[PDB]
Amino acid sequence: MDVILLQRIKNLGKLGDKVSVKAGYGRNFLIPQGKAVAATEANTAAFEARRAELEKQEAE
Amino acid sequence: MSKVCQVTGKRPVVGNNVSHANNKTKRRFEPNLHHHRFWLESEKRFVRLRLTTKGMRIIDKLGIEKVVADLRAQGQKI
Amino acid sequence: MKRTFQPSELKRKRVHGFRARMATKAGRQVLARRRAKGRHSLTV
RNA sequence: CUCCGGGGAGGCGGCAAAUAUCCUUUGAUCCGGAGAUGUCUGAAUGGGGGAACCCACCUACUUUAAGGUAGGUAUUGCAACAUGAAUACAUAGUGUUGCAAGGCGAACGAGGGGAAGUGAAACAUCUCAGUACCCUUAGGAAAAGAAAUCAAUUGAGAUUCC
RNA sequence: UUUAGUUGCUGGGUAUAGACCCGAAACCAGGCGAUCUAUCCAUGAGCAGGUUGAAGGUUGGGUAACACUAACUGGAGGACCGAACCCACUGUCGUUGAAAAGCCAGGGGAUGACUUGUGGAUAGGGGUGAAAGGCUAAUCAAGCCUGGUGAUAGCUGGUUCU
RNA sequence: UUCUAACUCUGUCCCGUGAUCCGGGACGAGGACCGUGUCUGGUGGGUAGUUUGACUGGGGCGGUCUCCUCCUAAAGAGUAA
Ligand SMILES: NCCC[C@H](N)CC(=O)NCCC[C@H](N)CC(=O)NCCC[C@H](N)CC(=O)N[C@@H]1[C@H](O)[C@@H](OC(N)=O)[C@@H](CO)O[C@H]1NC1=N[C@@H]2C(=O)NC[C@@H](O)[C@H]2N1
Repeated sequence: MDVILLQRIKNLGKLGDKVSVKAGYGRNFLIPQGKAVAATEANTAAFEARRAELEKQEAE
Repeated sequence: MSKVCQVTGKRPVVGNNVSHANNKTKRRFEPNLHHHRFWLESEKRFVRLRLTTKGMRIIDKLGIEKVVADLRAQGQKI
Repeated sequence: MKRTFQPSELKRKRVHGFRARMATKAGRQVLARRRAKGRHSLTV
């Protein structure tokens, strides 16, 4: 899947970068636990337009 | 109560085995069905669905919440 | 010598009776056929 | 059994004669329409069961003894209300009320499955034939239907049937 | 280069249909049968009378002590003889029978791998079988019933006035 | 080599619940294996549909089955075992 990260991941990236992962990785680990969101156009717009400042605010 | 995909409605279909001598015998094609647990955040719970890999791809493309709402609209207990 | 018919009313009713026929769809089809033919007695 | 309308001298259904008691011009029997009553089994639905049987519970009235009268008590689906775990919020679960469904029956329709005898002068591809049969489910019909269709002088113009 | 067709009506022939009529052993589909019989499950019942004397036990002889040894008890057994009961080895009779498997005279088992009542389970290429292809309602190398079905038959029979 | 988050448990505890089914929750042991769908090679009398020639001094066994030459063949042609 194409996903947008919600946090730091060692080999993927961090804090809003769009990166393609294997479908099982996104479906079973990241998305259910909130570490990323599927990179739909609506999801990307909703993430970047508003919420991103607080997402950056949480350092740890 | 059957081998039916909850997302797509896929179910076994009939066909033929065709040998090299062209003998034909009845067979069925079965869907790639399995059970899968999906996290539903709006309801804070796992939902267990019997679905195909194509249904999983549909859920990947459309989001779990939209698919669950559509099944409820069709009248399924999810 | 012992012959094939050894009567028992309870067994007769439990095997061929009205409720036994009604218990399955094939028995209900039997009852439908006998009603269509017009039998005076439907079951044993 | 009651009412309304017709009809006008016989009548008390048939096998099935006789008999008695009788009814009827104060209009019978009979004919048409509308009402009243309508035991038990059967989807049978209060529980059960070897169909026409066995055993019950709850309300209201009634009786004094060991009963009566009327009503309610199935399951599933939907809606509302109430209640309510693991578990905090919830959800699952539970209950009440209201509404709906189930069963039967000719053929025709739509859909899910689907043979072999036979023919090929043998037989396996093929045929028989999507026939027989099984299953689900409508309507007075059903299905189809308004071109991502045909045609090939650039023309036709939705389905269905002959 | 042949120069009368065509449409009706009647008749002869051919083709597709059951195709002149009657007749298979079979094959397929859906139902009905374990009240007979096979095995199993649950709960009940039955076995006159008479023999034999296992293990074990007690007492007594005998030894330096064991050993060894006698008598009395005891009541085992797919134990023995033999009625009921369950079987079916021989012979006569019966064979349009008294009887679609028997009678009579003898015969085997008879406390056991025993016999038996009631009620259940297993269903047809399936069941069950101390195994005979046995049994599965007087039917079994694939039960019965109804459908495909008027199966097919290069075979046999029959085919009506002058 | 390690891990957990898909997935497995005919393991323990809790709840629905008066319940050795089932569902949900918490653990534990496993774990990207096992297992399932589509495709594909192998095996496959377990099961099923069928085939397994004719002549012939009966049938079987043996022999033969197409072509050329001579005789049988009766002075045209043809003529069987
Ligand atoms: N659940 C199913 C499991 C499937 C499993 N995996 C088996 C598999 O993978 N594929 C099965 C094949 C499916 C196909 N529809 C059957 C078919 O189309 N047959 C055609 C039969 C034609 C005719 N009627 C009879 C005939 O001439 N036959 C010959 C030949 O006799 C046969 O030899 C045997 N027979 O002994 C084989 C050689 O071995 O060649 C056949 N000729 C051919 N064979 C080829 C082929 O198939 N394609 C391409 C082309 O080459 C074909 N021409």
